[PDB]
Amino acid sequence: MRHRKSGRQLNRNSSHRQAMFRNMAGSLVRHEIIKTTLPKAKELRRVVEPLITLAKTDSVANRRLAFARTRDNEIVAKLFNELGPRFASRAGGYTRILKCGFRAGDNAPMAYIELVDRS
Amino acid sequence: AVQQNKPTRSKRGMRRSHDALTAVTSLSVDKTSGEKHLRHHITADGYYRGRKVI
Amino acid sequence: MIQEQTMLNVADNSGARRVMCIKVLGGSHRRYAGVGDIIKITIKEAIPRGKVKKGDVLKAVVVRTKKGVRRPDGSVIRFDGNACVLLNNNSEQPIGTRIFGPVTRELRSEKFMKIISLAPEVL
RNA sequence: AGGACCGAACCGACUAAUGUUGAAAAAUUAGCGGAUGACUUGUGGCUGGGGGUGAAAGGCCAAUCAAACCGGGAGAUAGCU
RNA sequence: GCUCGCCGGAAGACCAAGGGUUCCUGUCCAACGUUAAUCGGGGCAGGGUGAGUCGACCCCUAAGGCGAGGCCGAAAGGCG
RNA sequence: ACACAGGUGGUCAGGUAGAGAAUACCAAGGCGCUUGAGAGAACUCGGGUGAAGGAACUAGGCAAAAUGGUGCCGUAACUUCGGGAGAAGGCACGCUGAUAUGUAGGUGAGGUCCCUCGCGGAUGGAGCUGAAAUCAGUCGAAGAUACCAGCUGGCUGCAACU
RNA sequence: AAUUCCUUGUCGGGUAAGUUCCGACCUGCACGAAUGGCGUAAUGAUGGCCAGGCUGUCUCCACCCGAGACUCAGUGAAAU
RNA sequence: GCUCAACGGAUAAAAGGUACUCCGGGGAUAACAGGCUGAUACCGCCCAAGAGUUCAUAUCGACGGCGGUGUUUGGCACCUCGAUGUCGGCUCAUCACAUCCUGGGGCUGAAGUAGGUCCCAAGGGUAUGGCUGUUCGCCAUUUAAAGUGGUACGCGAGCUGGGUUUAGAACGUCGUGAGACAGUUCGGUCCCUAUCUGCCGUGGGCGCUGGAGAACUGAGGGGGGCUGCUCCUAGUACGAGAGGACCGGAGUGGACGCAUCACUGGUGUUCGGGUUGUCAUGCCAAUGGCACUGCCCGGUAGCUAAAUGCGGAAGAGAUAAGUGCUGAAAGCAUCUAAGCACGAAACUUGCCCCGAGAUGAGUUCUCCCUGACCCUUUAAGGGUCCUGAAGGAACGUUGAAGACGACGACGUUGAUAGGCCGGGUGUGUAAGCGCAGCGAUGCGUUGAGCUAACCGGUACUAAUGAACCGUGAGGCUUAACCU
Ligand SMILES: [Mg+2]
Ligand SMILES: [Mg+2]
Ligand SMILES: [Mg+2]
Ligand SMILES: [Mg+2]
Ligand SMILES: [Mg+2]
Ligand SMILES: [Mg+2]
Ligand SMILES: [Mg+2]
Ligand SMILES: [Mg+2]
Ligand SMILES: [Mg+2]
Ligand SMILES: [Mg+2]
Ligand SMILES: [Mg+2]
Ligand SMILES: [Mg+2]
Ligand SMILES: [Mg+2]
Ligand SMILES: [Mg+2]
Ligand SMILES: [Mg+2]
Ligand SMILES: [Mg+2]
Ligand SMILES: [Mg+2]
Ligand SMILES: [Mg+2]
Ligand SMILES: [Mg+2]
Ligand SMILES: [Mg+2]
Ligand SMILES: [Mg+2]
Ligand SMILES: [Mg+2]
Ligand SMILES: [Mg+2]
Ligand SMILES: [Mg+2]
Ligand SMILES: [Mg+2]
Ligand SMILES: [Mg+2]
Ligand SMILES: [Mg+2]
Ligand SMILES: [Mg+2]
Ligand SMILES: [Mg+2]
Ligand SMILES: [Mg+2]
Ligand SMILES: [Mg+2]
Ligand SMILES: [Mg+2]
Ligand SMILES: [Mg+2]
Ligand SMILES: [Mg+2]
Ligand SMILES: [Mg+2]
Ligand SMILES: [Mg+2]
Ligand SMILES: [Mg+2]
Ligand SMILES: [Mg+2]
Ligand SMILES: [Mg+2]
Ligand SMILES: [Mg+2]
Ligand SMILES: [Mg+2]
Ligand SMILES: [Mg+2]
Ligand SMILES: [Mg+2]
Ligand SMILES: [Mg+2]
Ligand SMILES: [Mg+2]
Ligand SMILES: [Mg+2]
Ligand SMILES: [Mg+2]
Ligand SMILES: [Mg+2]
Ligand SMILES: [Mg+2]
Ligand SMILES: [Mg+2]
Ligand SMILES: [Mg+2]
Ligand SMILES: [Mg+2]
Ligand SMILES: [Mg+2]
Ligand SMILES: [Mg+2]
Ligand SMILES: [Mg+2]
Ligand SMILES: [Mg+2]
Ligand SMILES: [Mg+2]
Ligand SMILES: [Mg+2]
Ligand SMILES: [Mg+2]
Ligand SMILES: [Mg+2]
Ligand SMILES: [Mg+2]
Ligand SMILES: [Mg+2]
Ligand SMILES: [Mg+2]
Ligand SMILES: [Mg+2]
Ligand SMILES: [Mg+2]
Ligand SMILES: [Mg+2]
Ligand SMILES: [Mg+2]
Ligand SMILES: [Mg+2]
Ligand SMILES: [Mg+2]
Ligand SMILES: [Mg+2]
Ligand SMILES: [Mg+2]
Ligand SMILES: [Mg+2]
Ligand SMILES: [Mg+2]
Ligand SMILES: [Mg+2]
Ligand SMILES: [Mg+2]
Ligand SMILES: [Mg+2]
Ligand SMILES: [Mg+2]
Ligand SMILES: [Mg+2]
Ligand SMILES: [Mg+2]
Ligand SMILES: [Mg+2]
Ligand SMILES: [Mg+2]
Ligand SMILES: [Mg+2]
Ligand SMILES: [Mg+2]
Ligand SMILES: [Mg+2]
Ligand SMILES: [Mg+2]
Ligand SMILES: [Mg+2]
Ligand SMILES: [Mg+2]
Ligand SMILES: [Mg+2]
Ligand SMILES: [Mg+2]
Ligand SMILES: [Mg+2]
Ligand SMILES: [Mg+2]
Ligand SMILES: [Mg+2]
Ligand SMILES: [Mg+2]
Ligand SMILES: [Mg+2]
Ligand SMILES: [Mg+2]
Ligand SMILES: [Mg+2]
Ligand SMILES: [Mg+2]
Ligand SMILES: [Mg+2]
Ligand SMILES: [Mg+2]
Ligand SMILES: [Mg+2]
Ligand SMILES: [Mg+2]
Ligand SMILES: [Mg+2]
Ligand SMILES: [Mg+2]
Ligand SMILES: [Mg+2]
Ligand SMILES: [Mg+2]
Ligand SMILES: [Mg+2]
Ligand SMILES: [Mg+2]
Ligand SMILES: [Mg+2]
Ligand SMILES: [Mg+2]
Ligand SMILES: [Mg+2]
Repeated sequence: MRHRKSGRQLNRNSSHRQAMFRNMAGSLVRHEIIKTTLPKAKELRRVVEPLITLAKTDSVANRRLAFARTRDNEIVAKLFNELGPRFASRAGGYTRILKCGFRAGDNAPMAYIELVDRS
Repeated sequence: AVQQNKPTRSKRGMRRSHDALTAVTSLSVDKTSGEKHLRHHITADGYYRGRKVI
Repeated sequence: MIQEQTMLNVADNSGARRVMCIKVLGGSHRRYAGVGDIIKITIKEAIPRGKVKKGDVLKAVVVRTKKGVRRPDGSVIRFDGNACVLLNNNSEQPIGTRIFGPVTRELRSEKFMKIISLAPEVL
């Protein structure tokens, strides 16, 4: 049984459940808000925000560690230049979920995931 | 896994009794744009508790 | 934790060096025997000449288990070979006269005070 | 040199699990046998229902076999439901 | 559009078989499509198949079919 | 009869390993297979791991696990002299440096000689390519590391075998 | 013995134990010489038996990752 | 003239095989299982020649007699042929008692020990292997015991198909043959989503007559009960010796169950590392992808058992067989007719669990509503307005609760999850730099770096102001204190 566990299976295997969250975390830091379903955006939370808590403290080795996390030369430079210092005071929580109803062809309960900073 | 009689409309309704879909109990209202959006959900406009997101 | 069909090494000088358990004794539907028990064994491979030949049927006692013994303090003692000491169906005390290897402390009692004198390391 | 050996194409189909109103009215996945020979294969032509063909199981001859398929005698006959 | 994945002696690139507009260009979503459907190999309409040298006929045959006369069967016909 | 995990003859053949059209990842090229989003029960299909024992399971080692390549030493009764035989069992294997700043070998340009002559014949060795072995030295728990890749032996019944 | 009913015939190895197996006896119900006798190197997706290696076959089943089965959305059968 | 002799006489004339088979029928008619007798089978009784040193009765019982059970072998052909799958294993049982163990008593040809044999007792428990297709059987080996039976010789809409059973093949034997033979080896497709009754779980509506939040009393029900051995008494009694207890006490183990994970371990494709082959991130380094997590080594929390804690009780009541006390019938003996006492794992309790849908619908301390009216339903009736509180449902964060429901915690007064800092724990000196060297590589910063759920913390993010449902003194009769 599932007692005291963690994680979510999300009806995909585990060569899929890192290769999807790479693209989702490669789009969220790019556009700062996206529209995706609610279990895929309640648990994209702790995949994107420790990637920013790591990027708070700039080094040389973290430019390889987050390169391992993301594999995008654009996103490592933007994550360490812009989105690093802009949240350099909070104790985490760089995300916010906003429910946006349902979806057309499948009744998929969507959500809007965002950073706190757009204004 | 084969039936032996044809049952009736009475038993069909007696099974179909518990299909009682209820609607939304009540909606809820904004405070800067004023529509009846769902409870804990954004508007079609893009409002949630004062903010205009997009 | 010795059940049926368990192939044991022989600790002592009594000619056998590979035996096979056939029963465990002392209670119905019994599955497991550790130290201090009296299993019943055949004898599968003796030396050229010894006190007991091939095909004898005689009792024994398990003295060294790979599952290990468990102390009061939770500490375990484990070995690296399932091995036993031969015995006698009418005396319950051994055939050979020299015991190789170490045996465990949890075997000493006045049914078995003769394998704690010969053993070079009462562990 | 081989009616030789281990082995992919190619041909065949030994065992077990799936499935037996399934993806298929006989297959799929992990294993198997032969694999320069009495082999395998594309094209065309030949044989014909008491007859054809058979490295022989009454096998196979248009998803049909101890006598095929279609039309006719025929609305065959039935002490049996 | 750009991240990820799968085949790469195939599920890549072509022809003889067989099918016969399924090909491209506009337009439509009622049935068809195992769902939604603006998309289509679907409905409608319009265009699209250029040979002295490449494939068929063509000169010549192999198995085998027909076969003037001819021989033999009741007619059908059977061989040649 | 289905926009069917079925079947159907020919032509072309890239890289890095590799004996090779096997195999593992790929480029040229193509597709994600026309329903989905969730929760993480019994049970079932397809699979990876397992303490002690190791066929006690059962009609039966059925299934599963294991072996598995190249080189060298070695190899029994029996026999139709071929076989048995890859009998059985063992030993070394990664990278680095030297022998040799890339050797034995393969290929082969200039240079020169006659010339029965042309698309020459020889001496000639530049340059390219490149095994295999021995000796030191080094990392891991493990050097055929992944994928492919024989379980072995002992007496019989039947049938020569393919 | 692939043929043997009385039968698990009788003895010996193999096993702690062996209605099957291998070796002898012959009292063969009812083998037997080209519907063939006995024998035999190699070979068989062949019948029967023991041994080493190996392990969820099992004593005794525990956990793990995936495609279903349970919930919500669209299409929507069949035996009786 | 016709042994038409099958003698009312079908022809002047006639034999077999089908497991390669096909059709119409048939429960008129076989096998499987029922139902009916109960001949055989089994188990209790009656007479009692004898056996047993004496002696029918401790234990056996001749020649004979009568029933029970339905249990084998059988008899009848009723249900069943427009089909109820058959033996044995595997998995789950439940009852019967003619009781294998264990519990209590009487007899003995019973000194003790161990037994013989009937009588009461069915709560509980009941072998792992070798061999054949096998229940059995034989054999090896334990235990207190390896019970006997029905349930379609339980159970194929639950599972093997080896046995007998289809098509092929052969040997013996039979027939000239086609082919047969409880004779034999060899290979031989076991289909199905549960409509209903049933059973284990989880739930919504309504009633419990004012409505809601909880805690409970328990008539009934349901799991539970086992046993070994060693030690004390005591080497006592008994016994010539040899042997060797009753009755009570103390300890430790197996089978079966209940939990939990701290210790020992198992898994731990979400956490570290090594490693091959290949392509890319321009490249060297550095990291990632794919080949069962590519192959492995380790491993947190959780889930788990082989890991360790607990249980089976003791007591009370009336009881079955049996021993009694007092004592007439029958002046005497008499457990019995009056009465009185004992008596075992069976019985009711005692241990524990779901337990007021117990309609015989409960008990029980609490918190909320103390407005106006008109209409014919003349009062338990319909409607307009301020009233909408107790409390629950719905929505969001979710959990050592979970199929979906349901149960539980939190909802800006607040830690309910995800985040974050400090720690822990797991792996094992990260990259980068300088030295050494031909280079693989080591050494220093360095037990450094990364870290899943894990224990104590932080309002940065997410849990919205409300709205929605539930109403306004509770019906009637009869009894009792009181103004
Ligand atoms: Mg949690
Ligand atoms: Mg019926
Ligand atoms: Mg074939
Ligand atoms: Mg076959
Ligand atoms: Mg295959
Ligand atoms: Mg071959
Ligand atoms: Mg060959
Ligand atoms: Mg015909
Ligand atoms: Mg056919
Ligand atoms: Mg005919
Ligand atoms: Mg006619
Ligand atoms: Mg007719
Ligand atoms: Mg007629
Ligand atoms: Mg690929
Ligand atoms: Mg290939
Ligand atoms: Mg068209
Ligand atoms: Mg078009
Ligand atoms: Mg449509
Ligand atoms: Mg549409
Ligand atoms: Mg088109
Ligand atoms: Mg079209
Ligand atoms: Mg032209
Ligand atoms: Mg031409
Ligand atoms: Mg011709
Ligand atoms: Mg002609
Ligand atoms: Mg003519
Ligand atoms: Mg398709
Ligand atoms: Mg599809
Ligand atoms: Mg799905
Ligand atoms: Mg699961
Ligand atoms: Mg495994
Ligand atoms: Mg294991
Ligand atoms: Mg291990
Ligand atoms: Mg066995
Ligand atoms: Mg196998
Ligand atoms: Mg395997
Ligand atoms: Mg053969
Ligand atoms: Mg034989
Ligand atoms: Mg015979
Ligand atoms: Mg016989
Ligand atoms: Mg024997
Ligand atoms: Mg013999
Ligand atoms: Mg013969
Ligand atoms: Mg002859
Ligand atoms: Mg062959
Ligand atoms: Mg055996
Ligand atoms: Mg599927
Ligand atoms: Mg479904
Ligand atoms: Mg549905
Ligand atoms: Mg007559
Ligand atoms: Mg007559
Ligand atoms: Mg007559
Ligand atoms: Mg006549
Ligand atoms: Mg036959
Ligand atoms: Mg035949
Ligand atoms: Mg019929
Ligand atoms: Mg009928
Ligand atoms: Mg009848
Ligand atoms: Mg019968
Ligand atoms: Mg009958
Ligand atoms: Mg009967
Ligand atoms: Mg009767
Ligand atoms: Mg009686
Ligand atoms: Mg007497
Ligand atoms: Mg008697
Ligand atoms: Mg009946
Ligand atoms: Mg019927
Ligand atoms: Mg029948
Ligand atoms: Mg009785
Ligand atoms: Mg007695
Ligand atoms: Mg009982
Ligand atoms: Mg019982
Ligand atoms: Mg009781
Ligand atoms: Mg067994
Ligand atoms: Mg056997
Ligand atoms: Mg038995
Ligand atoms: Mg019966
Ligand atoms: Mg019966
Ligand atoms: Mg029975
Ligand atoms: Mg039965
Ligand atoms: Mg059944
Ligand atoms: Mg059965
Ligand atoms: Mg069979
Ligand atoms: Mg249903
Ligand atoms: Mg149901
Ligand atoms: Mg309820
Ligand atoms: Mg009770
Ligand atoms: Mg633990
Ligand atoms: Mg802990
Ligand atoms: Mg692991
Ligand atoms: Mg790589
Ligand atoms: Mg590199
Ligand atoms: Mg890739
Ligand atoms: Mg992968
Ligand atoms: Mg560990
Ligand atoms: Mg753990
Ligand atoms: Mg009493
Ligand atoms: Mg008296
Ligand atoms: Mg008296
Ligand atoms: Mg008791
Ligand atoms: Mg009691
Ligand atoms: Mg707090
Ligand atoms: Mg937090
Ligand atoms: Mg921390
Ligand atoms: Mg550490
Ligand atoms: Mg690292
Ligand atoms: Mg370093
Ligand atoms: Mg140091
Ligand atoms: Mg560290
Ligand atoms: Mg906490």
